[PDB]
Amino acid sequence: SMITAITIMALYSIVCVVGLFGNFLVMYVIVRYTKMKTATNIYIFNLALADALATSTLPFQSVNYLMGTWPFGTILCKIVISIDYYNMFTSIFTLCTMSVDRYIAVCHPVKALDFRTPRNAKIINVCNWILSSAIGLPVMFMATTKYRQGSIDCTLTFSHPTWYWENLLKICVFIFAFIMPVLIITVCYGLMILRLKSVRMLSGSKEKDRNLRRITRMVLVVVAVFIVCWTPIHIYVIIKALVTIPETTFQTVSWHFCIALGYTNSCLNPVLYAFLDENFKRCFREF
Amino acid sequence: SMITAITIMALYSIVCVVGLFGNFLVMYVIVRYTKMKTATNIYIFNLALADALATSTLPFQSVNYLMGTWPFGTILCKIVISIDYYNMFTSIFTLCTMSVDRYIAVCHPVKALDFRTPRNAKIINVCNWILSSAIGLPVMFMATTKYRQGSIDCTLTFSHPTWYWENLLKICVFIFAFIMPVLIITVCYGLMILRLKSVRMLSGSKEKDRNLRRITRMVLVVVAVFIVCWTPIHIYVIIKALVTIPETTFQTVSWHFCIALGYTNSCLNPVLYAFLDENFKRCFREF
Amino acid sequence: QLRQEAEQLKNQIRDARKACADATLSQITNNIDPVGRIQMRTRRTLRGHLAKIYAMHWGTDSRLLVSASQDGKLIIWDSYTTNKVHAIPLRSSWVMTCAYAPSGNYVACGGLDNICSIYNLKTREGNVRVSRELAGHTGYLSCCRFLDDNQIVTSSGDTTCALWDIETGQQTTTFTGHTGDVMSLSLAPDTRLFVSGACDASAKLWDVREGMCRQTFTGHESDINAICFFPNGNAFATGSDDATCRLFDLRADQELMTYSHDNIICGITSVSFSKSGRLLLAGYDDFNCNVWDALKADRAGVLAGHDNRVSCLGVTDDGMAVATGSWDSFLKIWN
Amino acid sequence: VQLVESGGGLVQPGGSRKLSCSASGFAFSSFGMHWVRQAPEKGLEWVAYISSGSGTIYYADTVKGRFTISRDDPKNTLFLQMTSLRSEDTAMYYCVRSIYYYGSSPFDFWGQGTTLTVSASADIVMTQATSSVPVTPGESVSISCRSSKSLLHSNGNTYLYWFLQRPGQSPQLLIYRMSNLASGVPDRFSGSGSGTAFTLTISRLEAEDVGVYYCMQHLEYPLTFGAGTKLEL
Amino acid sequence: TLSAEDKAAVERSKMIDRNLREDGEKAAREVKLLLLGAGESGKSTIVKQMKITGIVETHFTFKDLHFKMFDVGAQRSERKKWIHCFEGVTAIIFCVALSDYDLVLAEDEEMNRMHESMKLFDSICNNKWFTDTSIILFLNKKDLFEEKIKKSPLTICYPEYAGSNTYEEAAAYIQCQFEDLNKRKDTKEIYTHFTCSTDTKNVQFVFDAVTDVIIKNNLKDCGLF
Amino acid sequence: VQFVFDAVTDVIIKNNLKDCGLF
Amino acid sequence: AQARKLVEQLKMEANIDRIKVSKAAADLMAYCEAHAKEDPLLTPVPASENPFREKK
Ligand SMILES: CC(C)CCC[C@@H](C)[C@H]1CC[C@H]2[C@@H]3CC=C4C[C@@H](O)CC[C@]4(C)[C@H]3CC[C@]12C
Ligand SMILES: CC(C)CCC[C@@H](C)[C@H]1CC[C@H]2[C@@H]3CC=C4C[C@@H](O)CC[C@]4(C)[C@H]3CC[C@]12C
Ligand SMILES: CC(C)CCC[C@@H](C)[C@H]1CC[C@H]2[C@@H]3CC=C4C[C@@H](O)CC[C@]4(C)[C@H]3CC[C@]12C
Ligand SMILES: CC(C)CCC[C@@H](C)[C@H]1CC[C@H]2[C@@H]3CC=C4C[C@@H](O)CC[C@]4(C)[C@H]3CC[C@]12C
Ligand SMILES: CC(C)CCC[C@@H](C)[C@H]1CC[C@H]2[C@@H]3CC=C4C[C@@H](O)CC[C@]4(C)[C@H]3CC[C@]12C
Ligand SMILES: CC(C)CCC[C@@H](C)[C@H]1CC[C@H]2[C@@H]3CC=C4C[C@@H](O)CC[C@]4(C)[C@H]3CC[C@]12C
Ligand SMILES: CC(C)CCC[C@@H](C)[C@H]1CC[C@H]2[C@@H]3CC=C4C[C@@H](O)CC[C@]4(C)[C@H]3CC[C@]12C
Ligand SMILES: CC(C)CCC[C@@H](C)[C@H]1CC[C@H]2[C@@H]3CC=C4C[C@@H](O)CC[C@]4(C)[C@H]3CC[C@]12C
Ligand SMILES: CC(C)CCC[C@@H](C)[C@H]1CC[C@H]2[C@@H]3CC=C4C[C@@H](O)CC[C@]4(C)[C@H]3CC[C@]12C
Ligand SMILES: CC(C)CCC[C@@H](C)[C@H]1CC[C@H]2[C@@H]3CC=C4C[C@@H](O)CC[C@]4(C)[C@H]3CC[C@]12C
Ligand SMILES: O=c1[nH]c2cc(Cl)c(Cl)cc2n1C1CCN(Cc2ccc(Cl)cc2)CC1
Ligand SMILES: O=c1[nH]c2cc(Cl)c(Cl)cc2n1C1CCN(Cc2ccc(Cl)cc2)CC1
Repeated sequence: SMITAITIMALYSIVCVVGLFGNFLVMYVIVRYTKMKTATNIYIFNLALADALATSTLPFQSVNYLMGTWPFGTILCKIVISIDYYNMFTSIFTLCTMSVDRYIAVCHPVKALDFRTPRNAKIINVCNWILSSAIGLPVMFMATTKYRQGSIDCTLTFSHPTWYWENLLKICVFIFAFIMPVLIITVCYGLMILRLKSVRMLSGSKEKDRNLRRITRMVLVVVAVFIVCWTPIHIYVIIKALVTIPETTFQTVSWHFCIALGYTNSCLNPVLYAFLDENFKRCFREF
Repeated sequence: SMITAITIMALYSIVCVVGLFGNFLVMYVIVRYTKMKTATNIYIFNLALADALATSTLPFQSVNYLMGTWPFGTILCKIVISIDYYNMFTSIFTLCTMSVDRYIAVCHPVKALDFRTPRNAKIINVCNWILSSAIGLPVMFMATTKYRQGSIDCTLTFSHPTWYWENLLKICVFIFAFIMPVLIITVCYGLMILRLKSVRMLSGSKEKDRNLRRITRMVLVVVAVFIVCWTPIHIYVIIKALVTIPETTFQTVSWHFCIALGYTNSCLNPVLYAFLDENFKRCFREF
Repeated sequence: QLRQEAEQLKNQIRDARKACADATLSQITNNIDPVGRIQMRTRRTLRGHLAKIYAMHWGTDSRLLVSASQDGKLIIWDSYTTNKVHAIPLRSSWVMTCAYAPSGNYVACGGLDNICSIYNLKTREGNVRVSRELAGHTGYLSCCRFLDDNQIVTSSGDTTCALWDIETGQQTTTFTGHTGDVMSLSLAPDTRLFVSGACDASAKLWDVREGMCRQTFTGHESDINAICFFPNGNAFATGSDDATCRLFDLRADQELMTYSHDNIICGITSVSFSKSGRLLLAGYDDFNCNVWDALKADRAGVLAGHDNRVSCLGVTDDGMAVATGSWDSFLKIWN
Repeated sequence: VQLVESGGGLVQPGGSRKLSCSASGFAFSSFGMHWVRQAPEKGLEWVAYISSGSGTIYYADTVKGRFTISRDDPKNTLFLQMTSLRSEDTAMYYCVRSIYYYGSSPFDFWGQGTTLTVSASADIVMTQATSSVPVTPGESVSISCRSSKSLLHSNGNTYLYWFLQRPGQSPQLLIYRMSNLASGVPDRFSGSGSGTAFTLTISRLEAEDVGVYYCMQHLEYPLTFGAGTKLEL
Repeated sequence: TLSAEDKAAVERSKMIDRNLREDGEKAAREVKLLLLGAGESGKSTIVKQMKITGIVETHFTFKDLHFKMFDVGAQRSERKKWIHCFEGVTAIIFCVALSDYDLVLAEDEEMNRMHESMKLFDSICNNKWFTDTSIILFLNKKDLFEEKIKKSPLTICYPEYAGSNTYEEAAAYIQCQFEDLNKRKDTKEIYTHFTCSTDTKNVQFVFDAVTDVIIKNNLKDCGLF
Repeated sequence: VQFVFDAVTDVIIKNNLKDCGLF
Repeated sequence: AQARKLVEQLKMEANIDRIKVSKAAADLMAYCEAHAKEDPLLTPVPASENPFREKK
């Protein structure tokens, strides 16, 4: 009982600390030194901002789990749920946009000359935040606080019929956050790896082949982290929706662990995208 | 040359006349006699309205092809293109909503009691029209007229880069008009057929078996008409966008035949849905 | 012996009825000119019942009317402005009759629950609550009419009728003798006597004060569903399930006239009279309300427009309008 | 049926005060509520109205904005919010229940009144021509009222109500719509007359009828009262 | 045009309209079941199992579905006049007892109560008001029927039955005769369930039959039937 | 000019990968 | 008991001073002719006098 609560609290605390530290460190490196002079750095900045705002709502979940109720109020409940659902889609669509950017940079160079500019990257990022606002605003409306068994609960209330709109929201979030992003990232990076294999520069030398292995390994690490992190929470939500399961301590541990993995991807993406990047590595070596 | 033009004009004229006659006849039968007292009548009326507007935008396309230019003006170009895309998605989403309605009616009767009401049908229909407006407004803004080879062309205009937004719009129209509706209709009607086979009432005597046969035949006719109508125009647009194939007379004939086959579903939805329904059949029998 | 005596006495009564009649009413009333085609247009359409209406009753102020529906509602209507004045939720949904008091203070209702509910409308609290429940009928109540604010006659499906005191709560006078289910009752203007028809194809005229059967009228072939006094009070028309209507005179004590046509084989749900009494209005199961000329047995008009079986019909006291209730949940006012 | 008001006492000018009126023994949710004010040595004056279900709200033009009227049906309490009070608001406030349908008797029941003392379309003008009439018990008494606009509406109803306020007691309704007597009023009172000229006749004058008589129009908002004819012995 | 009192009356009428629409929707969700049978069938026992003068109304909620059951057994009046009220009913639950055939009413002309139940079921099934209304048939006192068919043969009541003494064969024969009493098989399903002393098994069968009726009504509403 | 175009394409691919930072 | 009561009631019904049906017919026709003018159903009423009117 107590051991489980301490374990869950420690897990959420470690995930929140690592995520906030990584996000603010990446944003500080981008703003103070890089000055956002390149489109890729703009995408990394938007990704870090989205991950920071998504990770910021996690101590509210910690307080909700510890106290068993929501004492903050209805307005802050709306704000926190809206920021969570907003920045999850913002982070995922920023990942998809960076995948499309790398695909265009590799496979279609002449089109990448027009495509890869600061102005176009700013336009596509503004479109990404607006498309995230599309899902964010009605969630901000629907979210309220309900009095259940003497406890305030911070949750989404759906208009009648509740089951139809609730499961429609679950299906839409599942499809647009899992089915389309995994397919876009997988197809774009697969065709990217095939084109890189087609390139003559990368082949024909031992060190250059080792560099090609490094790039392929980095791509597979990114895709594997994305799939392995987002897959269990989505499958678990689908199973919980379809099949009612009896309340067990193992169920609570599995639920919180899957949520922790989902936020863990938003914590570990700045490490992969920023620190392993060559330009930021040169910035750390120079400074 | 002349024979091809006469064939194309006759094709568009026949499709438009039969579609308008069927849609306005269904409108007169619903409004005059039935007066929209049930949810199914509301859905059939919304299909009639969307198909009527989609077929009404067709003679302007015929005049555009026959003259070889656009003399109507920029504002009417915007209005007609926006109404065309808007009512295309409205009709397709209304077909999907009727498939979901029949699925909930057969498989989940207790929740069909709550779900199948006139108020809920009005709410879901208004949501469908708003989701169609979500693409109706930007297409309205984009549509301009371009002076090409001495001829005015009524066409969409895309911000730089043109290729990215143009192919993104083609991919989104292809996915949301083909991939998701075929999945929704096929899964819902397949589960519906399985549940109807499970029903003890439909099985047993030869007459009730024949009635179940008739119902399954109706379902297969609906699914087959939807697939056969909307599949070739989508595949042909994908092939035309991906692969530049040389201009021939056969390309023009195939392009206009695929457009007419796409509008054939909007033309044939009155005969398929309203007339075949027993309640309307009784209404025609009495009055 | 007793049965043979009853046969002899009824044969003597039939012989007296035969000898008493000399001239046919149609032959005497053939001289008067016909009224002609009477067309009545709908003025108001009342909505919101959402269930099968069974009974309506006009008030004496000629403006308010009560209506009884199967959803458990009595709705009291303002007929001029179409607004709803009262909506009384009922304890038992199954209801077959409702009466509006002449003063307007009370509303009665009844049905398959064997209980007659009296509702006060002029309470100081402002919510229409149950004032008095009559209880003691072994059959379903079929009709109730307010003779006075304290006394009410009800007919029941145990072949019995009763005169009840509302303030006491006990039944005062019990009327017994019918062998079939008494389906309706009508009050004369003086209110001294009332005739009621039953499912033995007979109607009986009962004096309230005496407590005994004053008269008995036979001649129908099927169950009598409706009965209504004339404005003078010396005659009353009956409607039955044998697709015929009849007019019976109290003093003559015989069948005056029969209203029937060959095409209509369906029953007569309700009958009523105009202020003059020249026109007899009757709703049938053919989705229509036929207006017959009472003195010549000819059809004067047809009221079509209800989409289900017309169940009840009422003419207001001044006679300006006629309100019909049908099973399509629409109350229609014809002027 | 009972209405009692709370929230009285002395108020400083420019302050704020929230009155609450609690109802007992009737269906509060079905009655519309009226706030009426009375000056210490002057006649009555109408303040505000809220319908049942809070669908429409009406105010007098002098009290527009400063005064807010609300109601809570599960607790059966009428709330009046007063902000930026002025020196003319030193009045006794009454709550009135009123129901509106064919045959209803609105303005039938009056509250008890909470005192508040502060220390530093064309408006139909109802005209009480007289101010005091000395009467003897037994004679028939005539009271005249006049209007600035014809109160005879096209439906046939004349919206004139007759009220009696006894000295030291709450006012009671006497006559609604110039012909019908209120429930609980003896047949000593009768109303008659026509457009612009109305008459209240008290035949067989009896004790406890001494008071102040008010004629009220109810044709259109804002409601305007009469001056008030007082009788004495 | 309208005066203030007239506008307040219109507002009152609109509030009454809102209340009537809400009550109409709440009544529309409710499933109505009409209960019929003889007095000796065991209506009170099965009503007490399902729970745990005039109309007896039983309210129960199974699987978030509201059931109102109307027992009309108290009335002695002629059924023809008040039977039309129950036209809008989802199903008729008709209960009879299998052990009724040995029991004989105290009359000068010895008559079988089972044939009286057959006449009652034939009268209800062939009624013009009930053409598309399903009948849930309940056969009661199965253990006493088994003991009786062990002790006394079924040949004595009517010579037509020539089957060998078997509980299953006699029960199947009574069931198929009751199904043969139906004259419109295509438009009227008859659900026959042997009553047992289990609360779950009966209510679940009633729920399944009501679910089939709601499926039929939804298919007729969509327009396939 | 095909060899020159291929070499320029390879240089642009290398520059895009360096700008992204995969090298 | 019941049969004797039925016979007594039938005898009571028989002993009634039945008047001639022609007099009742004359009274009925006189009542109808006298009240024929008053009836709004029998004789049409102008719309201004009519309380039920068309509403725009
Ligand atoms: C849609 C509503 C709810 C939120 C909108 C957030 C918008 C206003 C904010 C959030 C993130 C911001 C972007 C963050 C980073 C950059 C890179 C900088 O070099 C140009 C501005 C730009 C591109 C910002 C534009 C404005 C921006 C998109
Ligand atoms: C823009 C593309 C990539 C993704 C679009 C998906 C999102 C933005 C859309 C599609 C379906 C929409 C949902 C449809 C139905 C409802 C129920 C309603 O009561 C609240 C809004 C809500 C919950 C919508 C939220 C936003 C939504 C989920
Ligand atoms: C989201 C877009 C694609 C529309 C999809 C509509 C259909 C496929 C979805 C939306 C709402 C869903 C229903 C929501 C809730 C339940 C309760 C569950 O215990 C049984 C399935 C059931 C009844 C679902 C069946 C499928 C369903 C009707
Ligand atoms: C399944 C639906 C919902 C989403 C599918 C998204 C992905 C898998 C689709 C959409 C756009 C498609 C691309 C369209 C055009 C090309 C150019 C061609 O020379 C290589 C394949 C390629 C690159 C396609 C690969 C698959 C693709 C990337
Ligand atoms: C593919 C890898 C990376 C991820 C696999 C995720 C899925 C398949 C796993 C991870 C968590 C698992 C769930 C953990 C807990 C429970 C509760 C138990 O009472 C039913 C099974 C259920 C619901 C499991 C189903 C399978 C599951 C959802
Ligand atoms: C120019 C047009 C296409 C723009 C869109 C018009 C929209 C707003 C119109 C077109 C179809 C209309 C619906 C058609 C049918 C009904 C059923 C009726 O009982 C209630 C109104 C309702 C639900 C309408 C609501 C408004 C509606 C959705
Ligand atoms: C759940 C389903 C209905 C969601 C469908 C969302 C569709 C209709 C929305 C979401 C993304 C939108 C696209 C986003 C951006 C642009 C660029 C703009 O210059 C042209 C319109 C266009 C191409 C939009 C067209 C409409 C669009 C495709
Ligand atoms: C960002 C998410 C939401 C949508 C991503 C859509 C991507 C997968 C689509 C939209 C625009 C498409 C590009 C548009 C144009 C061309 C030119 C063509 O000759 C080769 C394929 C290519 C290069 C497409 C590749 C796939 C593409 C990049
Ligand atoms: C956009 C498209 C692809 C969405 C399609 C959603 C379909 C595949 C899903 C969503 C809801 C699901 C249904 C939800 C509930 C049940 C009840 C269960 O006892 C059997 C499976 C069944 C019947 C599911 C079948 C598959 C299902 C219909
Ligand atoms: C399976 C049925 C229902 C639909 C089949 C649709 C597809 C496969 C068919 C229908 C129209 C056909 C196209 C018709 C015309 C041309 C132009 C020609 O120069 C190249 C082949 C091409 C491009 C065909 C390719 C195949 C095609 C796209
Ligand atoms: O459900 C609840 N109740 C919550 C209550 C609070 Cl107080 C907060 Cl702060 C968050 C809550 N949440 C969700 C909100 C959305 N996130 C992201 C997410 C979305 C969909 C899927 Cl499939 C997986 C992850 C998870 C937690
Ligand atoms: O292309 C053009 N030029 C057009 C020119 C004019 Cl003047 C008009 Cl009015 C319409 C035009 N159109 C399209 C617009 C969209 N419709 C619907 C549609 C979309 C995609 C697919 Cl796959 C199938 C059908 C087809 C015609």
